Amino acid sequence: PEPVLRKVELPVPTHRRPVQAWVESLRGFEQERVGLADLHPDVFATAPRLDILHQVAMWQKNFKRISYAKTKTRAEVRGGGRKPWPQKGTGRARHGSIRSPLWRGGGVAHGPRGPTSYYYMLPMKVRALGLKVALTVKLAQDDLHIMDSLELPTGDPQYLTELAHYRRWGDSVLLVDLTHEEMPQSIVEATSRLKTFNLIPAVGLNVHSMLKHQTLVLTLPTVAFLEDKLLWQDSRYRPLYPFSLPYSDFPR
Amino acid sequence: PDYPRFVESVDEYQFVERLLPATRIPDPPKHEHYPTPSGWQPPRDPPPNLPYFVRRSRMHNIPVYKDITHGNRQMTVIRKVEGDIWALQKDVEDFLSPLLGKTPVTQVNEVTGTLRIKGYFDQELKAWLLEKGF
Amino acid sequence: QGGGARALDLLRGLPRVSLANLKPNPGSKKPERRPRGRRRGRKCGRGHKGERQRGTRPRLGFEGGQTPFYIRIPKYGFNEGHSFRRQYKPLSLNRLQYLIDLGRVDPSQPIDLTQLVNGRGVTIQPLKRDYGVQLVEEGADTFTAKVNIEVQLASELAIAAIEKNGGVVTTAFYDPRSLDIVCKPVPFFLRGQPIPKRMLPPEELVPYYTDAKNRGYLADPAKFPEARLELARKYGYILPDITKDELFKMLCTRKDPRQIFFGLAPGWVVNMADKKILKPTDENLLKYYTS
Amino acid sequence: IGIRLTLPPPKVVDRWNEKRAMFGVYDNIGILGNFEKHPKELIRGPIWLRGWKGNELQRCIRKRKMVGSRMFADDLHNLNKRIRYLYKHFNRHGKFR
Amino acid sequence: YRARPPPRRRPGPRWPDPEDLLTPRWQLGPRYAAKQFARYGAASGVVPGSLWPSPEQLRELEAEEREWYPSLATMQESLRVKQLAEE
Amino acid sequence: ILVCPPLRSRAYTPPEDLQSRLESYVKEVFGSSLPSNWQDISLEDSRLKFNLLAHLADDLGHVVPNSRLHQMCRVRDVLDFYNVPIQDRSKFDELSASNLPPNLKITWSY
Amino acid sequence: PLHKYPVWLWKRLQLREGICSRLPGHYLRSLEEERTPTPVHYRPHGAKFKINPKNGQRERVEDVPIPIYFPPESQRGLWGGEGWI
Ligand SMILES: [Mg+2]
Ligand SMILES: [Mg+2]
Ligand SMILES: [Mg+2]
Ligand SMILES: [Mg+2]
Ligand SMILES: [Mg+2]
Ligand SMILES: [Mg+2]
Ligand SMILES: [Mg+2]
Ligand SMILES: [Mg+2]
Ligand SMILES: [Mg+2]
Ligand SMILES: [Mg+2]
Repeated sequence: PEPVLRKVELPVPTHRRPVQAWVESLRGFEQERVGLADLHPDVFATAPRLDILHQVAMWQKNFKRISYAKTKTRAEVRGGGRKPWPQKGTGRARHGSIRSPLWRGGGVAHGPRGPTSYYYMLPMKVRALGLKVALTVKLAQDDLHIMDSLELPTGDPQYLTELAHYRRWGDSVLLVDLTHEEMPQSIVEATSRLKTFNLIPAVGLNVHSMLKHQTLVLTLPTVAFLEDKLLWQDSRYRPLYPFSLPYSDFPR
Repeated sequence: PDYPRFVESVDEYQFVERLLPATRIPDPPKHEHYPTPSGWQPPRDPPPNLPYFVRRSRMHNIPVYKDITHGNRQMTVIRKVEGDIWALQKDVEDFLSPLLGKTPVTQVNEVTGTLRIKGYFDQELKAWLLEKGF
Repeated sequence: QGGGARALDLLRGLPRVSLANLKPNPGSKKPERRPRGRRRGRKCGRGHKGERQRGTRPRLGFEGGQTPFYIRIPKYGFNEGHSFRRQYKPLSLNRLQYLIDLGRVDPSQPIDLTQLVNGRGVTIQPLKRDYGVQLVEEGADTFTAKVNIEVQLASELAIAAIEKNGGVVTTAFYDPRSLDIVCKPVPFFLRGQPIPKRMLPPEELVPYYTDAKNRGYLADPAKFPEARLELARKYGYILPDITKDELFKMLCTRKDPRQIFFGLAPGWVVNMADKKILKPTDENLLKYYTS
Repeated sequence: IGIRLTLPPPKVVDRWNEKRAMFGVYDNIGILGNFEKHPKELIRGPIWLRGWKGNELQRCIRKRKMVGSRMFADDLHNLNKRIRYLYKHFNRHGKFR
Repeated sequence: YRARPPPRRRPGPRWPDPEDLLTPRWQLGPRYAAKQFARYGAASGVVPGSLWPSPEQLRELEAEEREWYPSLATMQESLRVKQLAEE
Repeated sequence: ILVCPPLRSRAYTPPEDLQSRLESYVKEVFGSSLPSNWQDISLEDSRLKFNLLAHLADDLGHVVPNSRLHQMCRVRDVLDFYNVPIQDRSKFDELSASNLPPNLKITWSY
Repeated sequence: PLHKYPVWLWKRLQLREGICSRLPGHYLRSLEEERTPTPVHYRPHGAKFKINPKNGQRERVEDVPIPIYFPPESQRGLWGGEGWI
């Protein structure tokens, strides 16, 4: 009776038309098709770059890894400053210490020397393009669902599981809200007791979480938030200084 | 601590806001005559009805660049190609063949949407793509 | 059109993209080579004995005992005093016209080094002994714009090209400390320090900026009309009368020799958090920032 | 000899615990958060390794100049020896010059 | 589950205890206070009058400038003498 | 208390009178002003596309997936979409559904 | 592991507890101060900047004091700050 239509706020290239998506509701088992949503083609319909997804996915796994494994070299093993037997005459092999790698209980020739950092930063546009490809892959595979709000009729976690099974979403569903302080209490109590249904803010969106979860759920404010954030990378000056400092027209 | 007195004013802050750089690249202003003295030309509206499409860079220029490897391998790269890139290869081949006297050696990268051509054809392809209105 | 749609509808029939079925782009990751096996084992790519296999190779440049090549050459002052020479990023009129036509540099306002950095037209590195930009004569034939630009150095031809179209070009000096402030005012405004007055050019650079032929900012304005006429006659163009122009006030807008920006006297403190400017009232402070 | 005669206990792995289900979250804190925070600031660990990477010689040099005054006497002595050894190895030994 | 609250840049000036020996010496000087005022404005609580040099520091600042940075007339007169010497 | 409805099957068979039924919904949404070239009607307006597709979903029990919405430029594309049958049978039943030879036996221990 | 405080801070940490913390406040100031002694065995530069003759540039100059060893016998007399070099 009252359709919910969302338009694209940012300008759209003339050679591409926006892609549509069904707007659904979480207030009932059969409250789907609340309206149509316009999605910017550059975000939800870009090229399917599987190789770009891999390097963004591998970046998140490895960049924050700190390996603490470390062994003791022959200089750090206690003792072993004394030559065991004279160089010649004993008729045995010649050794200079009892803590050499050849000796039992000695040091390691080439072992780990932790703590080690694997930190590296992909270019900002590469990381932002990884999100667009991640969003495009989900929509192209009918795993992305647009919502208007995350308000459930009840805070029962069993209600959420039955709602997702009826619509055949999948074993794991990732729920995204615009902010963390504006999340409705109905969905917070329903997801906090679930293991495969996760609730994250818009800023906590990442490729690894999206690929791990079979189904992705977005709200209307989240879609507008993503397009504003992601399309800003496509047409922007090279940074004179980090954007955390004041600019003429940032933040939007 | 006997600090000197000061006066706080806001009328002079208008000269500070003009020193702030912008993050977004401004859209080029409309000009009475085209092309501009620098040679820049805006894309044609409506876009041409071709099986492929080459969009401008974020600086509003034709995405044709020269590439060189090993110090002797001269290449020309056509980037940001959407649609049927294979139709673009045929058009490029039929356009560069008279200039070279032979079929150009080209590489088509479907995943990245780039066309790579052996030899320098930067200024030749930039003028050629402006004719089609890209 | 055809390519874009074919690349996504084909993805629909494929299984779900997950962390399992991912792989790197082919040719983007060379396999690691390790000293194992018959091919890469045994001497492991080191040869037969000697310093090569034992990892005791001599230093780079050592020639086995004879006098090294980089030593037997005589010393000449090619790079002597390289860190005290002044560098100027060239600014071609082709580049300047390219920025104007795209709106990145507005010709309706006076153009200084701040506006060029704002439009990403030039990249100034004060830490790399840069002292500003030099206006070069490349592309002077196709330049057609009336601008009020200020550049640290300018060639004789580039000055003539701008003044032919009715513009004004002036040369001003910036010290390395002031140069970093001009290029990135925002990082300086977050240091909580009052705006300093730029220092006068060194004794060697004084003649350049006190001569009207170079359009110096410390030159006698009475000699500017004489110099502008000589360039008009030499290169064969009629010198325009900018007094009759409507932008005469904008073109004549020039900053004080001790001033960094327009309308911002030295000693002021920019408070961007409250959008306020603090002006000292101390008699001793005012004498320091006005002398 | 050298091979066990009994199967090891099964390795039950919970793929949906708190840490795995929330791994990678906020890795886009800068791009999606007006660049107020940096993704490298999310990194936890040694104070000489947060948002930095280098080889073993650089890690030892960086560790010595940041937490060297807090290291134990035996640990600091070992670090100085390691830097002395690594300096000689990298700058005097190898296949390439 | 539910994700933890997002890491936010903790607002407000950070004033460490000057009596703590683990406080770096660069967080207790006037320069640190000056940078806080520029970033946060009046919310920093720093008296704006402290940003300008003190009368004792102003005399030192003038003394250095006078010795090393001469006036325009001083440089113009020096050039004239040198030019006559060369001629 | 909210009770979940039983799970809906994905099997879909195009009705023989689909074109007549679809034409009825077209006149409801776009009016009776234009009764010619009804398959060429453009779905640019969001209200018109939403009304047409929601009515079909509630009627035929088969909704258009989000990967197909952008392709529905005209009502002609909408008709072709609903002419494609959908099978929800499992692989074991599909294999047994085929005329298995007497020497071929399939076991499903799942 | 690591110490909570740097090793060079332990001397001033022992003045925070024990009988040292109960010492008069004015006395504790006299120890924690590190006033530089008057130069004796070296000539101070006198200025903060000098012009290096080779390149003719204004470079910063600092006075680095020369370590002085005071024998135990110097504590029973008045050497004027002098000592063995
Ligand atoms: Mg030992
Ligand atoms: Mg010994
Ligand atoms: Mg030995
Ligand atoms: Mg051991
Ligand atoms: Mg290249
Ligand atoms: Mg062989
Ligand atoms: Mg071999
Ligand atoms: Mg062997
Ligand atoms: Mg040999
Ligand atoms: Mg080496």
